[PDB]
Amino acid sequence: RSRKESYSVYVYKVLKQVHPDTGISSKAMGIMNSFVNDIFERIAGEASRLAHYNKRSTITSREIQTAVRLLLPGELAKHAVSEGTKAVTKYTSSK
Amino acid sequence: RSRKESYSVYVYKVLKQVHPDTGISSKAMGIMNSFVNDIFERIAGEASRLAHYNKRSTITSREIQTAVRLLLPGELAKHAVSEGTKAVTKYTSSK
Amino acid sequence: TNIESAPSLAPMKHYCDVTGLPAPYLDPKTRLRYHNKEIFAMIRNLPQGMGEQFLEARGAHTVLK
Amino acid sequence: MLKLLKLKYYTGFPGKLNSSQTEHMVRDFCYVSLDYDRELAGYLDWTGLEDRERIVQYP
Amino acid sequence: DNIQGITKPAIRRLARRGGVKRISGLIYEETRGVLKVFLENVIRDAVTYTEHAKRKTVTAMDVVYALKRQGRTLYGFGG
Amino acid sequence: VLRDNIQGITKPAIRRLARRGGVKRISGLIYEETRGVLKVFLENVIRDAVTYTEHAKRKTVTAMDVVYALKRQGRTLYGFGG
Amino acid sequence: AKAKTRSSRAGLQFPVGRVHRLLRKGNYAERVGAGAPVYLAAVLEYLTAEILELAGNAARDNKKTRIIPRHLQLAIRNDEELNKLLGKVTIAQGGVLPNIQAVLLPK
Amino acid sequence: TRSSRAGLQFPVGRVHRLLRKGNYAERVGAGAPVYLAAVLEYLTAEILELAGNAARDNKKTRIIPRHLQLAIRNDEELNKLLGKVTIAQGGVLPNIQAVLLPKK
Amino acid sequence: XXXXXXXXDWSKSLLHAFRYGPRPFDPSSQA
Amino acid sequence: RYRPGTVALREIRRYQKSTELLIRKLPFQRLVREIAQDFKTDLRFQSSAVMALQEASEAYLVGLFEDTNLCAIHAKRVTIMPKDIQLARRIRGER
Amino acid sequence: PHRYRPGTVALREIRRYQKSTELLIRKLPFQRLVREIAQDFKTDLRFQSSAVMALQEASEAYLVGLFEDTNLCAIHAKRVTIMPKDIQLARRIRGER
DNA sequence: CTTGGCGGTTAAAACGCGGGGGACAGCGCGTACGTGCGTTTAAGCGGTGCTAGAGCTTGCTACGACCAATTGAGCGGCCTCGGCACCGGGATTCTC
DNA sequence: GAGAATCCCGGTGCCGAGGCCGCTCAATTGGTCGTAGCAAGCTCTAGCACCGCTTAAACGCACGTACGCGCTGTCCCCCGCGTTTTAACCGCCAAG
Repeated sequence: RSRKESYSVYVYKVLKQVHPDTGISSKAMGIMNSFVNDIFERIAGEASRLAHYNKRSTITSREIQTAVRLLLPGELAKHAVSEGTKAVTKYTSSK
Repeated sequence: RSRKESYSVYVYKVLKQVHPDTGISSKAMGIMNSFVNDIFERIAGEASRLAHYNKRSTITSREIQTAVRLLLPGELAKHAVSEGTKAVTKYTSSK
Repeated sequence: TNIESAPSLAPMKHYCDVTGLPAPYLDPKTRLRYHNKEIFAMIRNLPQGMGEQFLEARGAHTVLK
Repeated sequence: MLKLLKLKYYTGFPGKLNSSQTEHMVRDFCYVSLDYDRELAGYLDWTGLEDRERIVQYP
Repeated sequence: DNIQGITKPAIRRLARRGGVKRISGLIYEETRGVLKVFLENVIRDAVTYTEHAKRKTVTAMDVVYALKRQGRTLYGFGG
Repeated sequence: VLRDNIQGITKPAIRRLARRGGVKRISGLIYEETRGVLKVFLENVIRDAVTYTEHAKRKTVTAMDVVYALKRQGRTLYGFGG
Repeated sequence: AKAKTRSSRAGLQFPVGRVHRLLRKGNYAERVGAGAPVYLAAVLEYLTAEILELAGNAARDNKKTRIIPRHLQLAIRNDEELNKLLGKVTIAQGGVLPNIQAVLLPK
Repeated sequence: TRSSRAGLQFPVGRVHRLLRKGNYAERVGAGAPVYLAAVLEYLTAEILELAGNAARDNKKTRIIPRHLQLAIRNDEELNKLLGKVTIAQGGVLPNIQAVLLPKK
Repeated sequence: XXXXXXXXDWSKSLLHAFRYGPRPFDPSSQA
Repeated sequence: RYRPGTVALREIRRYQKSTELLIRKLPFQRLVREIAQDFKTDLRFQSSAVMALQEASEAYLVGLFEDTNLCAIHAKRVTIMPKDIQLARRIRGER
Repeated sequence: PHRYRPGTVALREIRRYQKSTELLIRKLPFQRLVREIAQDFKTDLRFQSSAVMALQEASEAYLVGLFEDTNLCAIHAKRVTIMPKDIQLARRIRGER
């Protein structure tokens, strides 16, 4: 059958978290999926270029953070770095 | 020192091929180098995305050719493609 | 040997870490003890890269790895 | 003391902040207060700050 | 001669969505030309992607890639 | 921290830029506007440049940082590297 | 040995392991750190939330309980930062912002 | 060398090494660096040719960046290729609008 | 406020007293 | 009869609220195939591909019409003329 | 005496500065400006000379590219003098604000 | 290799003023485009048979990473020199 | 026809372009082998063709008024230029 992966269930969970009583259309679902894919490619690309610029062969959380600081503008970037730091800290603690 | 390399000598050779009695300054040489590097990264990048889009893990001369067809506009592409197909032929005539 | 240092278990009086005045409440965004609204203003408009240095001076910075 | 003078003067202080000069500041400008929580909270009041404050030049 | 398929009131409607009150007569032919060039480039790149994939059917992903490489990313069709 | 410096971009300099741009007559309110635009531009570039410098844990902004900033901003610059 | 997901340990919803796999097999670097997938997943999940929130607001405004592309477009084109983020992005079936110039208004 | 076997001046080996690193793909084709170096050599040849002619018009023998700018901007294809590219010490092409010419 | 005052800064904030003291601000002098 | 300008504004308000495609489907398809028949013989098109092409096309045209309208208003006129389109394209860096 | 008609020596300035290739903005105050702007991101920065030169090249290129579109926006409105609204329109169509 | 700082220069930046070319508000001849109704083209509809060809699977096999031996291509570095910036008398060509 | 102000031409001081050389490390030569890629084979989704039909929509056209466009007088604001004020530029040794 060749299963094709997607970010559907995840953006659905997020939707239920922020708006428990709202729905989502299939078109908008695909749009959100393409959105997350695009940003993923952007941040990962910029992180890759960052690693290559400093003669490093490993993309750590630092490269990701700098990439987010370069891509996302202003307060969006601030909250992004905030959530990222919280997540990586909570992951570091809870083994 | 670390032996910082470039495309200096090659640009100089091609320059003396197309124009025997014509020189080049340092700044212009650096600009030509930056040009070569830029086109390299662009073609190789587009070729990488090409290979990735078709679930193929190899950048052959085909991906490079398609990348040139996508990047270089008009005749610049045509001629380039020819100059490629020529080179890769001669390489297969002495290997 | 060299393991005779002992920690504590007691309520600590938490002071400010921008100034030295006694401060009763912290923040969600930057987690800084602060005295009043002037120090809150200077906390919420400080340039980036220093809101972590205050926790570095107090300790438990937890820099990335 | 070096860390708190680095974070107090926040916008950039034009001067070399060595560790040893902060040590000589601590040697002659610090004293353990007797009752700390009362001395501290009314320390930065305007009335009488001119005699609590200790000031240091630079060349 | 399918460029005349894009009719005058269609271009008018597009101008309305663009926020245009009054439209000149020489606008329509210009619009047909611009659309023709745009489609030329995009479809050229798309067919290039198609031929690289050794396919005789240009897919939607080919269009998405073509638009993405021209600096006009399109959401809602994959990628 | 010095004083102003936005006025360092003097009037005849902006006039020169307009001359190279092919401008015959310049308004009076052009200069301040140009100073603003240049300020925003330089801010956007230097921000990313300093970001690249910080990620490399360096205290000196190199030319390559500027080149990378310009390239990722969409204005590739030849004659410095990259 | 009672396995648990890396997303649960990081307190996120977006798949950390999947992101890690994509980074590894995405030709980005030879090696990838352990903080990179959780950080990236966190940023993606945050951005997702910020759009879905405003989209839910725009959906509520049109008396509809299902977010459609139009609501996404209205959400992005009003948020200046989100708009700058998706400036070269065309949202399908999203239309445009209702904006009429003052000169075209009736006398 | 592979450059000599392909009749190219640009280094096939160096291009192959650069394609090996940089994280473009897992494995790299054997004819790929030849083709790529060939394209680079062609483009280099064209620009250096046009800039050589531009240097000839300015009664110079050493090509300055100005000549490179003149060569690139006088070619619609090369200009399109380098649309978002700024050439250092290149200046602008001489262009004065018709309505700016003196009248009355 | 001028009409009210006719009809009728740094000295308020504590951060100037914390960094600089009860004297007025630094005019960016040498000493 | 309304005064000449009211119906126009009503149409602007009408189509700025809608999101469905404006150009007819079949003529656009015929145009797509006519333009495509000069690159590859006997081309087959996915429906989603044509729909994507039309979405991007109409989006591009509307975006251009906004800038064109701005050029028209900048010259103290309420009528878009070819000069405005050419200026917009010129500043955008397409002409 | 010796006067010149307004718009003659300006046109000669256009032809002269379009022929030249040297930088136009004064080096030292521009460098001071750059160092002034950079102090809001990282304290006590050091700069390579090539970095400042790169910033100046990019800035002058950006501005001289913007002044062309501005001039076109001025001519489009049946004028010969550039105005703030022309810069605003240029940067608007350019996609900056 | 970036930064500080003499002090010494002088071209460049500021200030000011006469005034002439241009932005800009007002007006009017005129035509190109809007609005509305009748005629007419064909998009949209769906019905569905035909089958191209995308998609997947298994098998065979030729491609390229990979370790190793090893030599010259290419980078750092030194030096004579000629393109070219500089320089000043005078040809001469736009301008008013 | 006066008056600068570009261009032209012969002369000269200067430094960066170009060629040589020591030599390091990366490109080449050569063989195993896991395996990605070619490729024939095969299921079936999906694209293509099309018969007639209600009708929305494109098209055609007449009437007319808001509007593009040329013309124009007047306030005014940059332009040009001499003088005056100011700091960019330069040499350059030196701390770090």
